[PDB]
Amino acid sequence: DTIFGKIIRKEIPAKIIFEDDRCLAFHDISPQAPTHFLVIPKKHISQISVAEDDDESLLGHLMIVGKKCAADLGLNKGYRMVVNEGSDGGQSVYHVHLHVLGGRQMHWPPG
Amino acid sequence: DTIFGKIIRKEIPAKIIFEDDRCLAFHDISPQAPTHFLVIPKKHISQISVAEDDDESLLGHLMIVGKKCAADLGLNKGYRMVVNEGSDGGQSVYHVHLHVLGGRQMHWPPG
Repeated sequence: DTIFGKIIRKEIPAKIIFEDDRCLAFHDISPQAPTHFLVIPKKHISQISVAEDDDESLLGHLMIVGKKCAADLGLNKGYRMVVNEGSDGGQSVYHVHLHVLGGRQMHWPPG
Repeated sequence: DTIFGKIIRKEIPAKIIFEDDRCLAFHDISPQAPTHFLVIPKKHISQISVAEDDDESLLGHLMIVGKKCAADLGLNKGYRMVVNEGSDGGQSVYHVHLHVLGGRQMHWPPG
């Protein structure tokens, strides 16, 4: 369940930007940029390393939802899409979630 | 097009990791981590903000391939996946590309 499950279950409140039969995009509570949100699959996939080849269209779906919400958020100057795998990736929640950061200049390297 | 085009075209060398009929994975020339390689679409989508809703499985396919290469490359302790959009996003080349970074701990915020 994590907090993700409870949020999707609307058990607990989130700054929901978007929703459809496949995902939930809500604002990241500990933003690392002016605008920071997460686009996550309602379906549980702990980490990208274990995403199946049939999981393919959902991953790209998270990606498209991300690009739509970001434009919705007026992110016309740009943004950075992120997914963190495991320990070195700094994966906090073991449920696949796509980070979207904007509102400012991102730097190289990406952490 | 871009250098990514000529790379796809075999015009200029590249440290190729995997190829199939729709995409190419190869090492980043200026790596930002022990393992830093990219996954790019043969179809020239200039950037994610423009990607057709038809590019959804393709954009998912990138991520799929990516995590596969990360696994073939032995990245079993995690890594980070990145998609830079526009100036704020710090998009170096205007042709959709997915970063995969590992070999070391990735920090938060992600740039």
